[PDB]
Amino acid sequence: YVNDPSNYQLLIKNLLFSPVAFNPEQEIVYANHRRHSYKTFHDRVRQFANALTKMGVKKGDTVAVMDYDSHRYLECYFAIPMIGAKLHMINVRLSPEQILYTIDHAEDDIILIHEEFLPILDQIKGRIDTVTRYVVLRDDEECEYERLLEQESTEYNFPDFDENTVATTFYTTGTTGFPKGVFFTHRQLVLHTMGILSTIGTNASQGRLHQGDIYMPITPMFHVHAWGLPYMATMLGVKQVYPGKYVPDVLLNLIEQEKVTFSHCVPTILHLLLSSPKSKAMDFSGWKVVIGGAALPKALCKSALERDIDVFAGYGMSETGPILSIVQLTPEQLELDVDQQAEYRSKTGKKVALVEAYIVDEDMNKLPHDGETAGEIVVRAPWLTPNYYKDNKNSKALWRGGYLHTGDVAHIDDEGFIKITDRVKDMIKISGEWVSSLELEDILHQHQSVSEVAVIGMPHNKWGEVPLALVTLKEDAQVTEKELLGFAKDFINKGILAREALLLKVKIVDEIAKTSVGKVDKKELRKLHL
Amino acid sequence: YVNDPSNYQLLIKNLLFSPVAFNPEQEIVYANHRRHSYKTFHDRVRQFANALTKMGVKKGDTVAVMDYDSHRYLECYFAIPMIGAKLHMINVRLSPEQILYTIDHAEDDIILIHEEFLPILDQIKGRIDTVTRYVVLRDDEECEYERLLEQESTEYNFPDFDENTVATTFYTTGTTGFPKGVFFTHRQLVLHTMGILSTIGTNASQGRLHQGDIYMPITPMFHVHAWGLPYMATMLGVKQVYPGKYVPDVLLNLIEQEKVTFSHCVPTILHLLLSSPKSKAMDFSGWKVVIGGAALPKALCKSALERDIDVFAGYGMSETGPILSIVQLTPEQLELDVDQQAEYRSKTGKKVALVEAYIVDEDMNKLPHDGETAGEIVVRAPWLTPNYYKDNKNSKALWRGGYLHTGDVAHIDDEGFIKITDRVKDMIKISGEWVSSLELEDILHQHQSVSEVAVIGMPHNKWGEVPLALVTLKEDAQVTEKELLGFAKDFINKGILAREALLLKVKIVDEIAKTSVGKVDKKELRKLHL
Amino acid sequence: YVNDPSNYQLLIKNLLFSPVAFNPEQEIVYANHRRHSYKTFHDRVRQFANALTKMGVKKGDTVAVMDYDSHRYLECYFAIPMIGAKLHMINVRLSPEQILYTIDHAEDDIILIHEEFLPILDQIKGRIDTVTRYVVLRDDEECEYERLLEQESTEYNFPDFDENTVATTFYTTGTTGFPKGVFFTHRQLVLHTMGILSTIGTNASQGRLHQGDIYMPITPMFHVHAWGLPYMATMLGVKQVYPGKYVPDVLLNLIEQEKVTFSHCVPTILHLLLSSPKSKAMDFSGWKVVIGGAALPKALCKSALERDIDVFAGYGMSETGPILSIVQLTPEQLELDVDQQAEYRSKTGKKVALVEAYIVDEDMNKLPHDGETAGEIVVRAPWLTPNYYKDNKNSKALWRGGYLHTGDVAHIDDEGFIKITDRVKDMIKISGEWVSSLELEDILHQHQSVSEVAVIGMPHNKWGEVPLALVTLKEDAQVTEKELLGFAKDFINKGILAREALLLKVKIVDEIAKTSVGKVDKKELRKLHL
Ligand SMILES: Nc1ncnc2c1ncn2[C@@H]1O[C@H](COP(=O)(O)OP(=O)(O)OP(=O)(O)O)[C@@H](O)[C@H]1O
Ligand SMILES: Nc1ncnc2c1ncn2[C@@H]1O[C@H](COP(=O)(O)OP(=O)(O)OP(=O)(O)O)[C@@H](O)[C@H]1O
Ligand SMILES: Nc1ncnc2c1ncn2[C@@H]1O[C@H](COP(=O)(O)OP(=O)(O)OP(=O)(O)O)[C@@H](O)[C@H]1O
Repeated sequence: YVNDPSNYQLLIKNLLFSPVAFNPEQEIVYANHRRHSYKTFHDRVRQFANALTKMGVKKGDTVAVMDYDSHRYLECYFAIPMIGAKLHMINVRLSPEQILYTIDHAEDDIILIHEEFLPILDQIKGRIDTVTRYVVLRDDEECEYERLLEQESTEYNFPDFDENTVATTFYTTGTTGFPKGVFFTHRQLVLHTMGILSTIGTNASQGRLHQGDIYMPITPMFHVHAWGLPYMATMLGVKQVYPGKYVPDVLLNLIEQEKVTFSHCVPTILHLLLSSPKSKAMDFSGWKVVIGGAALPKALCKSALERDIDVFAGYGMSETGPILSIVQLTPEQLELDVDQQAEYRSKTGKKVALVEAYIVDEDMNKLPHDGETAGEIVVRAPWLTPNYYKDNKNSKALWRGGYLHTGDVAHIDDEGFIKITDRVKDMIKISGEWVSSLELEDILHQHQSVSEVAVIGMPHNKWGEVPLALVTLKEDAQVTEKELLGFAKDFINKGILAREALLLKVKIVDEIAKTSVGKVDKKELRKLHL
Repeated sequence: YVNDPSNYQLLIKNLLFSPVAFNPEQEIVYANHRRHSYKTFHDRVRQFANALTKMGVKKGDTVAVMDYDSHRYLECYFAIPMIGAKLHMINVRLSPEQILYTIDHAEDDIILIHEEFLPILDQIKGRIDTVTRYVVLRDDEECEYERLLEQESTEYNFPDFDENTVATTFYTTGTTGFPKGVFFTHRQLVLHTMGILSTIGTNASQGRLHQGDIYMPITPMFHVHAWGLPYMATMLGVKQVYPGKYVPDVLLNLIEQEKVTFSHCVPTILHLLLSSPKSKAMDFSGWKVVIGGAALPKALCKSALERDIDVFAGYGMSETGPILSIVQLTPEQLELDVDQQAEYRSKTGKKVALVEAYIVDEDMNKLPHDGETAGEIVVRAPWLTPNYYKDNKNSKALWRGGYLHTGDVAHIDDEGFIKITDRVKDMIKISGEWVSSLELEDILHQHQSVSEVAVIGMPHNKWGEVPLALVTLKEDAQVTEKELLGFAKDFINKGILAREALLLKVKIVDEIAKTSVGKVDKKELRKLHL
Repeated sequence: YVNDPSNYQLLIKNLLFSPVAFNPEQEIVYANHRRHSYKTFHDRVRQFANALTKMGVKKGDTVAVMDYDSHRYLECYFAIPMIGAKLHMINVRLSPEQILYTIDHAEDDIILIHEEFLPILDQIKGRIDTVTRYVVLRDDEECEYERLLEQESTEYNFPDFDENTVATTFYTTGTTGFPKGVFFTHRQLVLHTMGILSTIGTNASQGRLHQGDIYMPITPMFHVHAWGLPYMATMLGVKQVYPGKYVPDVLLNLIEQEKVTFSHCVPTILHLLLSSPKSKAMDFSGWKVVIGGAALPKALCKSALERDIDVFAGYGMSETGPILSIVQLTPEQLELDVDQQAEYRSKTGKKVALVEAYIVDEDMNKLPHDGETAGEIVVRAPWLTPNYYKDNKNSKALWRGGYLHTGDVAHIDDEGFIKITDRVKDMIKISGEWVSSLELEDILHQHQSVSEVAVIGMPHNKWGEVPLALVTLKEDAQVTEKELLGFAKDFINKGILAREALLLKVKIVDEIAKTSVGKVDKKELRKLHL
């Protein structure tokens, strides 16, 4: 690659070595395990580049990582792409067969794997063909990664290549029959970092990430680049605490002891942290979790705002950066009380710098932002995957009409607030309308005798795709289908016929099929019952 | 231009229509003249695009602007580049012959000119060949720009082109025999905006620009893109106040009445504002001027910090964005008293996100950042001009060794603070060393009987390029050359022989040649005396 | 595609419409189901092209077929490639998960499927994404293919395209973790047809295919193009009988009634046909089966030659045409008695026209054709797959050293006879030598008390990869491991130490893991026991 120095390329090494701030005595902390400064972190990154080069890793190669959140994962975020290789982030919560599929599909050359994921490997290792080396990672001195790093020099000259070289890849299960692979370039990751820093860095006084913060992730580093936050923290040169495996007591201790002020997580882990007993005597009033990944419920938001936590939501997916929108509150909206707060903070948010985000219908017509007209969200941004790796027909559907299709159904306010209402697939196509299964499920779950409910589409010749319910009861709880029907038929203010209560078809089921991720399997649910 | 929607191009229209924040009721204020909201501003930008298209302006064309800071200049910053044309910003403080040269060199098609610069035009209009239309701008209803805009529609579909299309150009006098033309692309301006927003937006608590600020420029909009601040303010959607022609009373009233909180200026105007009588009864403790363009003196910095002004310096040039470095203070450095503050705040600063900035010697060897070793600053950044327009030999010297040569001589601290010490040309090459003329000039001007001094290089056969002084005395003030020599020879702690006092050669001169910009002409000074 | 008529392209349509012989009253017979002449067959091929075009099938598309051997499969062999589409032949003996994988990997647009394979589909249909139409095939009038064909015209102008356009694809399980996809072009299939017709057509008086023969396949049409024989039969214009689903009574009746004279099959089906009772009163002395796919055993060859059957073997794989070599006997070798005959006829054969076929060692050195030195067979021919579809690392290993690696271990005679001795993977790497597991297995199975044996590689620190046995006993049969050891240790004339009897390690096991194809799983066998 011959480059003229005038033609600036946006590479991840510029992110590491041309930061917003660099303090060589700031520290990276791994749990109660290890602790070292930013000068050691830079040295270790160069050593890791030396070690990878010694193993025969080249510019086009793929190195796969399977570990928890640690300093080693942070070093892989930089060293692998800076040598020109491609970081394949393995989703360890998939089943072994899916994991084997993604390793075969990506064609990894080396696998870095934690010792306590060696049992998943034991049952798929006979079928792996492309992998020449396995490096076992441990939390003590017996780590093979530490031994590899120790015998290398702290010197390395990182190459210059085109900014459009692929940097990372990971696989998303979604709604297809096999996992799909997304990928991003150096330019896209660099631009995601600066775009989000421009958006949440400039907020007047709520929900801002700045150079005085202390960062600790609580959302996996293999999911969406950990929302890109490990890159933005490094760019800001702030203290970074890595908890390892998520255990609520350990997490609460790390927050108290290392004085964490910025995190991301998902509603389940936040509920676990707040409902822990050890959390009752803890000061939380300097902490700023952003909750992405699932809809933040208003009840959880309210419970968190009474502990003085600056909780807010964000939106994104595997195909999109991940960040597309965040909730940011004006000085007047900060004057409201906890209920009007909890309403705003639970929204999907407003779109970030350099994002388009229209709501459209099935034929790609743009719907008004009136506050109630719903449609599918389609986006244009500087950091979207152009297609699925090694895939054509699914890629065409991803980018239909010149926009990226998120698969989520929402309405937008006239002031720009986005409220996701359901999924495109999950929408019931009764008669001629589209009711959301989410609101009906939420109504039914409000019952004092219900633990879970799913809503699916059964058919009808007269009203087409019509609603149906599965309900699961609690300890020694028995409420019939007809009673549930009446309870639902109570409510008012809905569409269709009357307010949609003649097709509820509620059924009580011991269990609802759930994936390995813990999300109810709507595909198998509609396979079994019909 | 055919683009696939996947391939995202970084254009200025995305800056206008994909902001960090958009409030359609936020306002743009022109002095006491006009006031309208952001919704009117977007409408006017589309109208201006319609009007330019009607005049035959095409993608490659050049529109030249000659006005003060106003809303019209802000509209030209967006409309001209968004149609694909090139905005040539005319430096109205140059002499008429230089202005004529730059108009001929750039080959402008249309000229927008304020009525009170029509006398400069009257004497160069006979020699302009390429210009087909002159639009006269006025501060009342008789403006030709307002009439052109009124008869257009508020609708316009802005094209998509390559991100490497040139957006702006302007000319810098510098050290050559004619002005040199620099140019920037859409990608470079967009990246300058996000890089600076990432740097100064994320500061913990001092010197930050955010979405709650009110912006008013006090540095010309034709100089360096006004430090890029008009783009960053628009991106943040904050209130923007344009003062027009700089008069200190009007400026102080605008600060008081519109509640301005962020500005940029140069030391002379700041001294005028602080030394005004009307400024004695004014609250200044929410104002954050950044002083670039010349070295901020410690005495001015101290006088400003006792009025509670958040004053800080920044560094950049016509060839470089303009921003390369800014002073940003840590929470501990904010605990210091006004003297240790005034020391830090007057430094050139630390480099911003995505900037390299080495100090080097004459043969391109990198000098240590020990705190006192000086050398020329050379930089790499995403927003540097690749060459001078229509120029080859000077362009080769600009990028010698694969780095951009700034022409400034500085040392860097081990913590990253840059202190500019002099110019490369102005360095005295006595014997084998390089003394700075700036420190000697500063010493000599400390005298209670001196109004100004210049230091230049006279020659010597024995000590080569040796120092020489020109001094100008005050009202009825007479101090001989020998007395000045003794006064200088007093001081201690310097290099060369003894502490360099045998070649001072001080001469008293009624005047020192000054350019139209007001900067002492070192070239003519060394032409006259030798 | 613009072609000059001078530049002749080798396309499959030339095979159909420029044959060696065309008799429009010759007939295609499907079992006891249907019967029509070659003029109807050409008309139906044009109708099928019309129907496929009406469904939106284009030049690059993929149509997948899942049926038994019938006239419809023969029509798919021509119509799909002649329109420029790609025929994906689905292996219905794979498990449903593998079938689903190959459908996803190939990205089929339409699926033609027989009604009695609809239960495999029912359990993978929820996970198929790319398929827009399913055409159900039946053996009566209710076939959807017949209905589609009836409403089309018998006219169609077939395009001219490049001869290097892909025509067919199918997937082979082999030794990797997922099935691999091979593909062939029009040129390759045409050249395979003429090369084999040149080889076996010109034989003096044994084992020749000519224009007076009657052809009936007994090896699946989805396996290797049915050894390319359906193309060669059509080219010769001979009568073609398709039996449908292989049932020995039906097959014997078809041979007797339609007077079949040329077939291909595998040893198991031939053993079933010869050992049937209905076969005892059948004249077989005009029939010429070629046995490929597995090694033809000498005992089966001898039993077939006493019924006066012209039995001979052939060699090929999914990656190679399939044909690479056939046994062809000289007039002197036809004078030998049934034992010396059965020896020659069971060999792998000699290579066919335009085939290279060297035996090599692990470092790609060419071994002598002395008659006993063994090595891996590597080939060059006009009809080999250049790589695996969507695959890089496995493709590199397929073509290592500039030759295609078959994975089989054989020695070659000085007269050119090839005798395959084992697989490359199955070779035991004891000490420094390579014994074949096949000869040891054959010895052990000779025991009067054994039903099956497998030999695998257990390890040893002293002799490296050393032999091990699994044995299964017959009805109420019990012979210990030590007795088996002694029985084996009897024999003489072998290598290593003594004659290799100290590491036999025989174990009696109720069952030996078998794949869905019925081939013993050596991979799982070495996974379980070690
Ligand atoms: N703030 C939010 N509110 C509501 N839904 C959200 C929010 N953030 C993310 N989501 C949902 O999670 C999706 C993120 O995409 P992702 O890559 O994680 O797919 P996925 O986790 O693999 O889905 P699945 O488990 O079904 O296979 C979004 O498309 C959206 O459906
Ligand atoms: N904070 C600062 N401290 C010291 N010098 C500075 C600072 N900022 C800018 N400068 C000086 O002003 C220069 C900016 O470049 P610029 O485009 O303005 O050239 P110029 O104004 O046309 O020079 P001239 O008047 O001599 O022709 C810098 O190279 C540097 O010399
Ligand atoms: N005449 C023959 N003698 C011995 N072995 C043969 C003969 N013909 C074919 N074979 C074997 O069958 C192989 C043909 O390749 P093929 O495409 O059928 O792989 P496969 O059937 O899918 O193997 P597997 O079941 O293990 O997955 C040859 O490589 C060879 O091992």
